[PDB]
Amino acid sequence: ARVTVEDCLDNVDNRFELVMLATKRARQLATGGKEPKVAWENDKPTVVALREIASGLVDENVVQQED
Amino acid sequence: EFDAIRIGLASPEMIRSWSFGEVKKPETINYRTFKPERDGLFCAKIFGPVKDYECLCGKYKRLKHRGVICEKCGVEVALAKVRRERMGHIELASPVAHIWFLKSLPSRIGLLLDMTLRDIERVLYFESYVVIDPGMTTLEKGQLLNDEQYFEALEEFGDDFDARMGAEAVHELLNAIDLEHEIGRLREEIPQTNSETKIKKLSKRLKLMEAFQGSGNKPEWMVLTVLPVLPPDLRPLVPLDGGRFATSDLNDLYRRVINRNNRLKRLLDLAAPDIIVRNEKRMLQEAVDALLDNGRRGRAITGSNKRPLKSLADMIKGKQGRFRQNLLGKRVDYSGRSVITVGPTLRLHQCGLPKKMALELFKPFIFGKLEGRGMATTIKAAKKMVERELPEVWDVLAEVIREHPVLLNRAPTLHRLGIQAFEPVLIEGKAIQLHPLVCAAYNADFDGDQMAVHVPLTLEAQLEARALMMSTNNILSPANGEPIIVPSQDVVMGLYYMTREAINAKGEGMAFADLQEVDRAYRSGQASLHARVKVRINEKIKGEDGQLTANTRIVDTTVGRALLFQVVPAGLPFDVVNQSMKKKAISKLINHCYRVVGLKDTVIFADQLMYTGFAYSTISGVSIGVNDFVIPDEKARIINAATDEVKEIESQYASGLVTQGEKYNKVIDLWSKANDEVSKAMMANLSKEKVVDREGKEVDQESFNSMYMMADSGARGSAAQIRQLAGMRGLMAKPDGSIIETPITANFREGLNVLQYFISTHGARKGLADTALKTANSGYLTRRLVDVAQDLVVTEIDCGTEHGLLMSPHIEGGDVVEPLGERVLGRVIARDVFKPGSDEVIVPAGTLIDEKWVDFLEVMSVDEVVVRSPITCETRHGICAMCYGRDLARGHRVNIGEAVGVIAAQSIGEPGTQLTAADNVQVKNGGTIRLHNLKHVVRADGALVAVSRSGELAVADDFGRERERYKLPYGAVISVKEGDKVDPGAIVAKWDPHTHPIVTEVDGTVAFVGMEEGITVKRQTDELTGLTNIEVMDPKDRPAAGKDIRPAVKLIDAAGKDLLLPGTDVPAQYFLPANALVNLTDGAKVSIGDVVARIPQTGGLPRVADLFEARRPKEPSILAEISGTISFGKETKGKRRLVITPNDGSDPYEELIPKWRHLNVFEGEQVNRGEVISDGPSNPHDILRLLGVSSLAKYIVNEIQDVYRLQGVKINDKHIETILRQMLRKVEVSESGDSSFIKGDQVELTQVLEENEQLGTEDKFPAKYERVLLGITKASLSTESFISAASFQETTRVLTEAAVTGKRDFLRGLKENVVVGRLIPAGTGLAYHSERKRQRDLG
Ligand SMILES: [Mg+2]
Ligand SMILES: [Zn+2]
Ligand SMILES: [Zn+2]
Repeated sequence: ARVTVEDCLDNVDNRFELVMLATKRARQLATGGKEPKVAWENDKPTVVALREIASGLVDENVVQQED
Repeated sequence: EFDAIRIGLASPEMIRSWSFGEVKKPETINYRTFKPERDGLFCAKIFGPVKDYECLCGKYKRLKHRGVICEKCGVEVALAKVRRERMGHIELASPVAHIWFLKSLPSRIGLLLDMTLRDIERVLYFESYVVIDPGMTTLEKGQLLNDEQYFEALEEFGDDFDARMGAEAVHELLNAIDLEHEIGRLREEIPQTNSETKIKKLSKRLKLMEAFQGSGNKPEWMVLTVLPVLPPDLRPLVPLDGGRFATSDLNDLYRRVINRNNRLKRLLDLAAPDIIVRNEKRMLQEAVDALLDNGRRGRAITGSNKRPLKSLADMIKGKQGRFRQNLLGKRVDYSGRSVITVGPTLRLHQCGLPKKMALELFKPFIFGKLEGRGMATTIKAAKKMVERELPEVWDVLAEVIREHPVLLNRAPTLHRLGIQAFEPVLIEGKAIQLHPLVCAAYNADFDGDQMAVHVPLTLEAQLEARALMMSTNNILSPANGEPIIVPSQDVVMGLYYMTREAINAKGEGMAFADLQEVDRAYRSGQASLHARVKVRINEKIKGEDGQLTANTRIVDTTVGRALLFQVVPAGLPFDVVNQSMKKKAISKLINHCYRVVGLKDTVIFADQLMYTGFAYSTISGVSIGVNDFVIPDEKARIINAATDEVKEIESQYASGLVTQGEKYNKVIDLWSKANDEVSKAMMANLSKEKVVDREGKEVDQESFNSMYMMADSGARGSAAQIRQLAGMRGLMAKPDGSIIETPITANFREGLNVLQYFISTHGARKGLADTALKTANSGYLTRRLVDVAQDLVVTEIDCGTEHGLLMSPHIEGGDVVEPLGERVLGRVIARDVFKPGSDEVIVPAGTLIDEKWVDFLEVMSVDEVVVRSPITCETRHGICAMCYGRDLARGHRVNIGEAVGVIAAQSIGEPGTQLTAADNVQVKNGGTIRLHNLKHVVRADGALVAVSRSGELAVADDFGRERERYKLPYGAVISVKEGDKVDPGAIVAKWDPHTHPIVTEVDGTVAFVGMEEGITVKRQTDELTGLTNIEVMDPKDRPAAGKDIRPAVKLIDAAGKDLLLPGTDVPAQYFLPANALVNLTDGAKVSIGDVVARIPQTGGLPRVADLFEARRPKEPSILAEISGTISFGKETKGKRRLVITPNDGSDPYEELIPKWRHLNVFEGEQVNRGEVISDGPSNPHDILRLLGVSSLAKYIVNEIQDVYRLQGVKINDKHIETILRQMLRKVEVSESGDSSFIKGDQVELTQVLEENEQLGTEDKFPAKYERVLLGITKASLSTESFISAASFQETTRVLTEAAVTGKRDFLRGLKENVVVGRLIPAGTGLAYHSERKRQRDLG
């Protein structure tokens, strides 16, 4: 249900580059550049951007190609 | 962007470029109208206008041409912020020298002019005449001259002699100083002179002139002809109520230097004589002195003010020492504070927030939702809606606050856990609610404490508070792996009462199907909370990762123990619940749950424990009554028996049998023995007080008393505090340091007397006075440790080194204190681990040791494994992540970018607020005796006496590891039992520390050689034939003839042949020290190893802070320099010099020691440079330059841990060794060849210069270095950036040194970027600096 930023940090195992991919991803949702693949959970843009990292729908090369 | 800031002297051509005009009139405002005029301090012609886009006449006020200039006057139109950048300058008639080059102790002008500090001042004040450009004249430039002396010099010379006096005479020499030729005079005369005070002066001349030319600075830039003025916006005139205004203290200093400059600018054509032309220049020189700095030399005063004028030097420093007021504190927006309040109905990842605070902190966020929805198009209409607090505003306020985390922190912060982000939930009230479990990390109680609040704004900050600063992420402590979210006192008490077992209870012997069926019977009232039942459980084992199996098992537990298993997830077994569940039992439960299941299930498990702990505690009637403090019936028997024994002791004091010096020791030892006798009888009655009856005869169980529950569970209280309520208090301590002979008999329940209560005040007031001082010392200790560990950021991922430190368990003492598994937990391996058998490997490479490898190494007999320490990994600019251990907060490895230097300094200063015989060897265990570093020869009798001072007795267990290692003194008689089992308590040594044993390895007849009667030996015996021996004489009490004579009892064979010991050609001889008693006379046979002669023999914060400053103690231990032969110096010379002569290479150099300290006066023994000679405190300076770097790091961690383990805290060894790496960065050079002789260079800077110079044809361009240990105060100032050295202390000396050197600053540190405004290079800011250097490196 809610965002799980604890287990998502264990997949990449960096906890420092995860917020870098989440910053450029959450900025595209607020400006309206791209539509999120996962359905909206009636939350802010900073929450949906963290759930897409653990699901594997977005990545460093995926977010770079969308811009 | 911008970087590479420079510091240099200003040129006269550059000052005229920043200025926009010239000021010559002190008048700046008018009394008729408060508007500035032309040519003033607040004028609009040079600086900007008083308002935006306005002028003096007021003709042009439009916004079409902002850059246009007015034609009626000189003031142009501009903005209001332009008055902060524009500045002016004054034109001086005579140049004046600054005070920065004369205020510091080494005068920068005198070192370049070969003059003193007083002589350079006598010339500027027109007090003495000097000559310049002599040429063909006998007068020198450095020599002085008077009025009559200069006139006589012109008569004998006639020409080629110009004597000038004033500031122009000094400036005329700097233009023709010939800096290129002045360095050649000192370099050519470098090998000619041989002196200590002249060599140090020569090093400072070459190191400063080289940096003076390499920076592009000019010598004439020291003295300035013009003086820039500060912009008027930094010294404004703000009016207040009543028609009054305020003027800064700087406006008076600028007014004093301007009017005196005009008085000198108008006296250039009036033909002023010499009497006044020398004094009017000093009026201007003292004005610049009062403008730069006050209190040192000038100390200017003003009217109606006792304090001196605030000059430009005192405004940048301010208060709090050398640190600026802006750096120590900066006000921020979107903040607030209130009183805390505990809330049990709050989740762990959220907190509380009042509606009145959420409406003011999130004010800009509400205006963004009202305009986007379409309710208020104008921002003014939305402001009136949020103030009226209508029903629609509360709808959007709860919508904007749903997942936006806020920050919470207490006023004092000592560690990283002080700032934790929380999710705000709207509540009703005026207090900020907090979770009860996170109070252990904040170190705050609900007694009136106020916590701060902060609101992040940007999108980058919202993602930061949800990944690292969240409350669910920082569960483990930064010091040790134990969690800090452990259940607190109240919830543990509720859990301890649940996990209990009663002998007779309601609903015993019944069988339940499952946990759901067992809980149904408890709520119905047919089953007690703690009763022996038989239930069936369903648990899952996670021995294999990725697979979960289920199995049913029927166990014999209680009803309360079965309900607790419903809280723990199915991933854990059942054996972690069947215990008594004390406070230490749950601390090991969360630590085990964190490393088995994960983190997503640990937060839910830690939250469900607080709900089930409080629900089952409110149903309990745990209350402290007067009947709970039971008194044992044996208290009156011990007190009446002890009172009758003291009456027997005091009666003997009046007769004269016992003295007062021994009566004090017997009374404090009698009441102390009676103090433990009451405590043993009190706890034995409180533990078995409850007596239950079942099936006839009664039985005994654990007492369910309210006071015993709070002590057995460990939730609140200690074992020593019970002795003060239901038992006697005992002896108390006086403020002077002594102990009162009579103790306090009564306790708190029976009531204290008027005199007994006055004694307890001495220890209470001293305790309340210490908690007010530790807040200042611990806060000062954490500031010095963090200022030396800021530039240490993990940036590398693979170093490639093969060095490390040997790790061994705490084998010192009777038993083990710290096991091996608790020391290498998380530290990677350095080399290959070898089995007891050869050709075997356990760990192949440097793999990270986890909880799985700890049990794998504990099953084997391995005990000495080498790991990689931060003192190793000599790479520059950070520390690699491989040699660094695992993360303390995260279970995985340390990532790239985490600042391990800050978390290491905070882990030491965090527990600072809590911190304030040897005759025989008796082993406590049994095993094979193994001797190491002990050389003992065989004995003819069989006692195996060893006279060596280096040795240790270690007993090995059945596995092969040394369980206990004791210290063996010199001259100890011990029987070896290698290969035989030893019983517990068996005596292994029977040495005597009262007399120093002296033995000789030579076996034969001994004869004294070089002994004179009446000078060195005295025939003195005891009374009644008590002792008939030969007593030697002292070195100072002997005569002048026997002062240089030293007795030497040589041992040879009985047949007449000279016997010598193997190894050295010098025959073995017996030592004869001063005041020695030899029982065996000369000419008699003596056994090998027998006694030759008879010679009789703080703590706290100041202790832990002494080890980091490398402070030498008052009494330093005396050691040996080079191993070899040990001897005794001449007593007649007054300095005992122990000469050395090794067998490999003879060293004629030796050291001398004074006769004030007497230690190791034995003539003839081994050197043992590693072994100490004089017993006492050891200095860390002598250990580094003698043995190496591995022992100094092992000694610091050992002594520091012995201070923290006394109180009970546990700190990991990674934080103690991290500070040791920064203190060992400076090294000294002996024979450089490529640089100066004595200089301070870094170890990494010398290693890169050594490796690059070795790649040549000569292969000898490199040099040698030596490691030196520096304190934390001296290592902080040894930095390349002047910003880090200016913010620490003494910003005056560091600001002048950077001016004459011209250093270019590279912003690559932590403290350097917080003052400029850029991102820090540590943490998430490393990715920003990686793209900056990549773009800069491309060109
Ligand atoms: Mg408090
Ligand atoms: Zn005008
Ligand atoms: Zn390393």
